[PDB]
Amino acid sequence: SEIAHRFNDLGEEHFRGLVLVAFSQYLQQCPFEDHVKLVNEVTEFAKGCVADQSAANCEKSLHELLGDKLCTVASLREMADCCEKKERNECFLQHKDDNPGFGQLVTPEADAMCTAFHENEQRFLGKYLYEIARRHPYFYAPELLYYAEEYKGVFTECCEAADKAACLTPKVDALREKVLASSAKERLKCASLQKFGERAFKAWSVARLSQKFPKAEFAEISKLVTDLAKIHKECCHGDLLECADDRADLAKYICENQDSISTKLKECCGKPVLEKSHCISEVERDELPADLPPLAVDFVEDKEVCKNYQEAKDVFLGTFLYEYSRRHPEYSVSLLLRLAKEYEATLEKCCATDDPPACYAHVFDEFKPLVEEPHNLVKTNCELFEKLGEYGFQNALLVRYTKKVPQVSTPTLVEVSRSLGKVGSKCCTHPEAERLSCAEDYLSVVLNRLCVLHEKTPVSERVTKCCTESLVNRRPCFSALQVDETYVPKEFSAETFTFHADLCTLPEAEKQIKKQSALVELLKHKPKATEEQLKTVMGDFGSFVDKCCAAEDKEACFAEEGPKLVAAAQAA
Repeated sequence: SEIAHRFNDLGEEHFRGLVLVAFSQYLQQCPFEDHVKLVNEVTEFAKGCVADQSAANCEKSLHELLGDKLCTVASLREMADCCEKKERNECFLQHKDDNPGFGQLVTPEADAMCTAFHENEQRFLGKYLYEIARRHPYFYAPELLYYAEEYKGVFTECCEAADKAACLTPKVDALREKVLASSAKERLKCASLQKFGERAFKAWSVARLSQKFPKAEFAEISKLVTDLAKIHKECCHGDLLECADDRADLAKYICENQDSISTKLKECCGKPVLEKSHCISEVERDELPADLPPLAVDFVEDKEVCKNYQEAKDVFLGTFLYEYSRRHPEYSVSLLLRLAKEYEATLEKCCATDDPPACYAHVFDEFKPLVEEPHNLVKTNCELFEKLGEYGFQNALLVRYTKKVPQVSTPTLVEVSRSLGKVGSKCCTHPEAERLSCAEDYLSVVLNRLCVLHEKTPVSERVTKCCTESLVNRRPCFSALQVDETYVPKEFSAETFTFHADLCTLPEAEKQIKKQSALVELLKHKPKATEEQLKTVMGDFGSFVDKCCAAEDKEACFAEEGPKLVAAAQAA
């Protein structure tokens, strides 16, 4: 039996959690109580499979069981369309929503939250899991469990502290930020596996793993990246139980082979399964051995370049990226992979041209301008970030990227531009030796979110091209783009600017979000004449909103001065 095996390996509680996040990812709009009952029934049946491995349905697969369980009340609807199939799993996964119309989480006060957490922390943590996974349907299944344990620790500490609210707000913000980072990074792995292939994913994971553990053998990281590609294959295909079990088994194998990998794993393996898997998942980069010679001896000056590459090209290039990455933790993964593709094409064209050795002796000349452009842009953009701050950074980036692609929906423009602005708060704070890595990897993640949001409703052709071609050339692609002229400017309409009075009661974050959305409409309506007039109008917005909010009128000054500043703004 399958369910009996998973239940033996994963335990009852973790089982309940993984089933709950499964149903919360497949059914995002469904209320919580239904998920409670369904998880209860699933565990109820799994215990029976553990008692008798030959029971009626215990020989069935997981997808058949879960689909059968979902189509009892899920036929109430476009989720009854997949229930007319048996293909059904791929239908369900296709009907996942990357951007669901779910609010950005409502939070009660401190004492009510502590009352709910004390009252029953099972339903409390389960509610947290449901609310997190229902907005992020492509979250790493075990990592969500560990983050749930961190949530448990947060409430356990703050409900016994001096002031529960002051203790609880910044911690909730912290775990929120880390959780959104984990979900943002995981969305790129499922985008590489489902759309770019285990070849591309294996290249990426080989680059990062070689950067993290330079002391390991190439065969070790080859088998390891194979296994990792397997477990992420299962997590991206909705196979959450076998993904969690396989992750636990991988952590076990790594802890049984400490000498063969690194020296930074001594204190990670002395933790519970999820603390172990998180600890390993972000352990600091290891030191480099001493028995390493020059790369040019084996990969440029060597005489076996064409014959060895012709014997096994994927293993050859994998060894190339392995040797290049383990000596450069200061490069981004995308940079290393771009260099690997340039080397691949070089070996593809030189071994057939006039003289192989002579012309592939000039690879470094090709490698010079590829490393320059990233560091140039992290220099320039960290300069701008330090000059303007995070808010002005997001604003200037909104100018740049609205002029880049004016066909994009405004919530996606602002949503991607603010996360773009967070790269200065995240990476420019680090020393310059860890700037390009953090920076470019983060940028490829953000642009990945942009491409998976543009995939739902394509609108611009250039976005389509820069999202379809190469996964690694994604960040450079967007940098090569500039102002678009196929777009015809939008006319100021009776909807683009007349907002409402409740804006005075909303917090500063959403107020700045509205400021930037109106700024996006401003940029779209007239992209050319956009000198200091953008700032001149953007300041008048704040002047009007503040002077009218600070009047305590019963929604009069807003409707009055609303129809004025649309024409006063069109005149500028």
